[PDB]
Amino acid sequence: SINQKLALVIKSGKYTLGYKSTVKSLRQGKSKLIIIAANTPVLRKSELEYYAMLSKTKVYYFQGGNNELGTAVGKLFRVGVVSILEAGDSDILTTLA
Amino acid sequence: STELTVQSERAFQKQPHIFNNPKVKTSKRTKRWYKNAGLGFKTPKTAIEGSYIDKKCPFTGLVSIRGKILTGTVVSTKMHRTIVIRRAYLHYIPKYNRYEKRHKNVPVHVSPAFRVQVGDIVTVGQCRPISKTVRFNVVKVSAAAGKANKQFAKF
Amino acid sequence: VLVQDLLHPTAASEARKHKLKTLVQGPRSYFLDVKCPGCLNITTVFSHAQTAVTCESCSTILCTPTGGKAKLSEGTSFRRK
Amino acid sequence: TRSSVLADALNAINNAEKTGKRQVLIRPSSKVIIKFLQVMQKHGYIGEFEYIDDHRSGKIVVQLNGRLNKCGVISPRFNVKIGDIEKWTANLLPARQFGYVILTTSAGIMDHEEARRKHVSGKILGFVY
Amino acid sequence: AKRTKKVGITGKYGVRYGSSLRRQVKKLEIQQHARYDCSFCGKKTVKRGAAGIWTCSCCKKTVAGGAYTVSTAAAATVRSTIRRLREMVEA
Amino acid sequence: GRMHSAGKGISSSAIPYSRNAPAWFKLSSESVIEQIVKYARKGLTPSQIGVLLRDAHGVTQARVITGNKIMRILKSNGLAPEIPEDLYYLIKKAVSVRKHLERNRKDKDAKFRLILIESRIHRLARYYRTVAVLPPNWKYESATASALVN
Amino acid sequence: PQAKILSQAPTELELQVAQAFVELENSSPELKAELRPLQFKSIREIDVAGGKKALAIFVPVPSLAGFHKVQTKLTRELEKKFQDRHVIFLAERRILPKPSRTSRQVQKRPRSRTLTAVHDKILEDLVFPTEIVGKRVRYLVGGNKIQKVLLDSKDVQQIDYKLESFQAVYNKLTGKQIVFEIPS
Amino acid sequence: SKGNAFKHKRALVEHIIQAKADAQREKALNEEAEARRLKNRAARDRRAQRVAEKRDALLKEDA
Repeated sequence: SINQKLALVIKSGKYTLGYKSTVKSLRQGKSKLIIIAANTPVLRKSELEYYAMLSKTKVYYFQGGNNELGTAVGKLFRVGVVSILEAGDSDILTTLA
Repeated sequence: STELTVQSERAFQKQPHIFNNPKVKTSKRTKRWYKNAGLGFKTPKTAIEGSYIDKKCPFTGLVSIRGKILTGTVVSTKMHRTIVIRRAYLHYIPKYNRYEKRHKNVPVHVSPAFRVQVGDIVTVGQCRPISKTVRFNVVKVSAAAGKANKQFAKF
Repeated sequence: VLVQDLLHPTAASEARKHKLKTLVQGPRSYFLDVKCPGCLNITTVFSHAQTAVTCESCSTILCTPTGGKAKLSEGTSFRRK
Repeated sequence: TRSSVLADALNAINNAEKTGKRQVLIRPSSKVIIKFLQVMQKHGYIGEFEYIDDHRSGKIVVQLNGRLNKCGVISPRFNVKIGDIEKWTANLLPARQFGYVILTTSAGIMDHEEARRKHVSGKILGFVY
Repeated sequence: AKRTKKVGITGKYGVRYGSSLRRQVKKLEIQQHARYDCSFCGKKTVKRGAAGIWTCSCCKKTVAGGAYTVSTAAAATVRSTIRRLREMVEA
Repeated sequence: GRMHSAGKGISSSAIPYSRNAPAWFKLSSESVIEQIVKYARKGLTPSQIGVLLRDAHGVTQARVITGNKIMRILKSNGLAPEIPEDLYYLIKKAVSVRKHLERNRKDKDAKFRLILIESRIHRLARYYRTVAVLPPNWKYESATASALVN
Repeated sequence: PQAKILSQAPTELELQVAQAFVELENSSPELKAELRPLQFKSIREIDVAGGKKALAIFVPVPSLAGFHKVQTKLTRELEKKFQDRHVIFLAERRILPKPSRTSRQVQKRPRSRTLTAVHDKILEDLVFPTEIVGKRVRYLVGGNKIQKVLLDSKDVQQIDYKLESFQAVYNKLTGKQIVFEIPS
Repeated sequence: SKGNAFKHKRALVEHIIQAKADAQREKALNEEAEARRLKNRAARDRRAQRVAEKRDALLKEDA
């Protein structure tokens, strides 16, 4: 039950999208939630686990590949990882999920 | 009319028997002869100032609307200065006492002052044969909304 | 009997027949003024909850919806408003 | 669906009248049937009928006094010219002296003898007798 | 435009070889040249390199699949049944 | 009834005759549009919000209390959804049915079912095309419609 | 101040009621922001069937809901100082003719200004506190027509001694017969 | 251009100049439309908060 609240982030909250933008948004420390697809290369997600651990920020594993994630974020292209800079009326940050 | 670069074709497209003179410069310097079609059909302002020729228009051309006046809807907007209207109507079959939706696609030469688009109810008038199949003229466009002004794509 | 006062049938008839086949399709459901000992705010709850109910002031569960009228929680004090 | 509320009205009355019921109920209670009922009401064919105005077009109840014998609708509503109104009645009326055919008209809704008298025609709504 | 009705890819074989032989090769030659989604990069870029070799054009991966598909049905059931045996032994 | 089924059910809501709010309502019209805004800002369906207006609140209906319907007031409030909820949830249903198809290709029962969703969409899309709720000359391409329904 | 609460300079004849509101000035909680802001338009007087008069004051309904809040309080105090009369509050509402096929087109006529809807709200104005549970109509055998009106038992106390006046004013205003009947 | 319907350059340029000509027109209509959305309505809607409590309501009837 995750896909319903991503539209809340895509419209209310502020996101950044893709790997390079995410790691920049982790380096700046602003990001608190990163959703990593399952199709993404395990090495790229492995060091995103590391960057997430360095920033002490929530990491969520999407239950599908980048195709599901790209549709879930609402964009007809594909997205490896999506970062949640700030979440509005969405509760994904405050919930354990 | 004035726009669309009417003076661009092979020949000199101006109203016959009009007097032009470069010696005397007058208030408007262009003479255009339009006549009201009559029977209550108003002369459009785009024709008062018109520079279109349309020698077969009732207003600026040399024809005359003498006969029937009909109505219909625009269905054929793929054609310059000529229109075909789908005039739906009914016919009474005697034996069964019931009615039957008929229609004919009559073509009419729109005077370029008027604007037509699909869905706009329009009026036409019989005159001398304009083309072989165009034997009417779009004397008045009674499309205050045309069933489409408030339904088009808006921004 | 073909001679019946459908205009003003007895109170037995209305509660017997279906709502939509009554003379006027009046709702038979209602809203309930309900309180909990752990809150200081009133809460109006529809008869058939249709979804979970929680007091704004204190986080709580009031009546879990079912197909019909919801089974209210154990320590729930209900009244018809 | 209910292609004609007038048709289902006159259908319902005949069904209950044949049963002999003293009261019949009609839905969804438009005015054309209400105007139709008035025409019977002035002609004694029908009794006191109570209109119930619920906020969804409501319904009616008609305390028919078991007086008429057959009221029906001509669907669809064929047009008619005054020269041919008598032609229609012969095929629908049990007798000339009694029984009426209802004509909707821009003048109003009336039975044929008055429509003939006031000399205006229209489309046929139904027949009563 | 619409160039052929039913020969499709096999119209290169001319009128020869019969219609049934062209029909069997038709339904596999389509699968042969059809481009497939990579299970690793997610782009519909997997092409058949050789008989049973499926090189994803990007991310330069290659998967040993069927000779005319990225993964045969008779092997998809292999993967499914391997899971349960691994699943039951461990848990 | 039952557009594409043999059912005959008539289970539905029958709202009261009375056109005014009950006596025990203690919210002004300006005090219920605030629950409208802060529930719509969360993106809940106009049907979905009214359920909680009914359940967690004393709001029976927008029309019985306010002067406009829920979907009417959202237009002035500036939270009009991209597409009407009927197409939105039907198409969202359509994508899910299709999403089941490309893997379980031998579901002819669900395959036939899809046409009932598609046909329901197209006739309904015709209505919104007539009244021009959606932009005219619109299509349900059935492939990239997911951009319209996330 | 007589005209400024009358909403119009005319007419000097019916100022006997306007002056009665402006003379309760020792009502500071009730005088301010709820009595001055009310500007009724016109007053009508009709002889009830009982030989007495009921005055039909017309309120322009810009804030009748606000006037409804103090309607219960104001009706009692108005009747006492203006005894042997019945007070009624009406929301005067524009009524436009139904356009004819020979008539020139005009702007659209909304459903509030329709003839049937004003009479719907006339019943609400006529009977403010008691919400009407339902309606009945009886089409008489002689061509007559009646509209029997149902009422709820709650807060009928402010109206049950004014039911006969309700019938008379509607007949005089509309030429239509109605009778009020309450179940239980 | 990758498909047909452009026989040559000047045939293309005619389509482009036509494409520019109308394209300029709908946004010109859009800008005129938006002008109406902020000229005939935006200020005249505020007329109810500046004069409605000014004329024939509070000045003449305040004595």
